[PDB]
Amino acid sequence: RKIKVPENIEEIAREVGQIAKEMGLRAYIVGGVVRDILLGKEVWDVDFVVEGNAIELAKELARRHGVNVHPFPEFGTAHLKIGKLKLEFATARREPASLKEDLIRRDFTINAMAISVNLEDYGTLIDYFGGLRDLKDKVIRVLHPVSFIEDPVRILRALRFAGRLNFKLSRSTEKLLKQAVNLGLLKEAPRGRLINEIKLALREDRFLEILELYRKYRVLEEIIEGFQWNEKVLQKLYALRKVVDWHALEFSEERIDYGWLYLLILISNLDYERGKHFLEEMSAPSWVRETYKFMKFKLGSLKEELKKAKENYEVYRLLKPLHTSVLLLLMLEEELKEKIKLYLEKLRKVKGLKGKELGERIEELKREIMNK
Repeated sequence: RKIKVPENIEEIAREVGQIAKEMGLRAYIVGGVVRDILLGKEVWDVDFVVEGNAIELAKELARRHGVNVHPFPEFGTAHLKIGKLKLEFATARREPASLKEDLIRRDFTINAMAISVNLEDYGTLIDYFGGLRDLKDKVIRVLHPVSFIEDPVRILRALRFAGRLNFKLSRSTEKLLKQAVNLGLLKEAPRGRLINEIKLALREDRFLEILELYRKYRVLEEIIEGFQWNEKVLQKLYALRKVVDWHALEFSEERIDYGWLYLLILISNLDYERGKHFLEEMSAPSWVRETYKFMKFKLGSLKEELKKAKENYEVYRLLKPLHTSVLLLLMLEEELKEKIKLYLEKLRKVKGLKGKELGERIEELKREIMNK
């Protein structure tokens, strides 16, 4: 089968094939980028695999376009940018290696396809492992049965792609995933790589769906010491999605990385020290780490103070110093939700004295307006 290369990639794809021929090599667009092209997505980050010296191919392309190139000899890879296109060139490897050997070592069939950019078969979809069929059938399938033993981080990755795409695990892939979890393989996997994969998941639009898969396959219990699911936490996550969707819609210029809020709710029953340590392990942003500390130490008192607040100005005074994240967390409390909405939609928009005495009188005049 053949596809047309997307118009924004076509000129470079053609040129890469031409240069490859000049060098006696072959080149291919590979992997997640091919998946995303098949899913009809606009792609600006293009990954190539070269059967041969990828760095020398990249350096020649870069020379012709007058751009900087970043070589990595120990990995046989190079990176460069041409206009809006970010390009990676990698030498085929079996970890000389064939394209097929380079593809069969990847995680799932839908991520293991290639597009030839070579002169004689330009645009050919190279699909050795049933990737197009698994797209059709909406299936996440490993390339070989020992895949999760070989790299248990793929357990988490499988669930990220399943949740992102609303795909199911293949029947055997599901058995393999459950068996790897049960055997303890996830618990023993390289910590840093597991953490990196959770960081990727929390960026996903469908993070909540991914978390439901995490729950189904009992993965977080293997990773976060002392973590347990319960119905309260689960229901809070669904309540949070409604709040986040509302905030993103109504205040588009004030969006934050909402995925971290789900994480904060997830770990909200951990002891503070372990939660703090986990967020540091995750390299969480300052606002996330501060919101977590606030959640544990101060939010209880604040919820009560906000409840007791009778006039709008008091609500305003209590909410004014808070990061957006704490406001959205407060909206999970049904009795507080409308006070937060009022602050966000109305109260915060209210607009020879010197120094603070000037500020005091301004705050007095504000108080009169807000309470009306």
